[PDB]
This record gives sequence, C-alpha cells and structure tokens, in this order.
Amino acid sequence: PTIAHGDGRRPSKQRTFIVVKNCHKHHISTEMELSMLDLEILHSIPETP
Amino acid sequence: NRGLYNMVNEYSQRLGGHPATSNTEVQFVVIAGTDVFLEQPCSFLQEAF
Repeated sequence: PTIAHGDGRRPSKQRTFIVVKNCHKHHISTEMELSMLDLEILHSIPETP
Repeated sequence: NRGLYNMVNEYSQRLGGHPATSNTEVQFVVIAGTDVFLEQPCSFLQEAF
C-alpha cells in the first residue's frame, strides 16, 4: 500500500511485488567397508557351535 | 526581523529557504520539496560552530 499526499509528487500506483524462492536439495553419502569374508559367512548356514 | 514569535513560527512551519538536498553526491538546492523535511537552527540564529 501507499500513503496519499497533499503536495505535488508523482503518486506511485497500487504496486504489487511477486517474489519467488527456489529449493535447494542436499545429498549426503558415506562409505562403510564390509569384507567379503564375513559376508560369505553370513550367506551360509551354521551346524557347529 | 518580523518578531520573535513570527520567527519561531517561520522556523517550525516551513523551510526557512533553500536547504541542501538528499542522497546526492554534491549538495544541490531543493526546489520542489516533495519528500524532504528538515530544520536548520544555523539559519535560525545566523552563527556557525
């Protein structure tokens, strides 16, 4: 909005501001090691205590 | 020289006459006086600090 005046100035009209904001995506990745040995142990079946 | 009360009314009511402008590199004289407003007590009693 805008005040009306009494003196002689160039009166700014009914302004309207369109403003936009864009999103930011964030990626995160860490690497964990797992050996082949314990994985191949996991893929088997146990029979001995 | 119109009187003390006349000078006090002349100080507060309007500009005493031809002050500096606003937000410009070099000081001009403001002529329209649309959106500037100031008082100048140096011009009121005619001395400088």
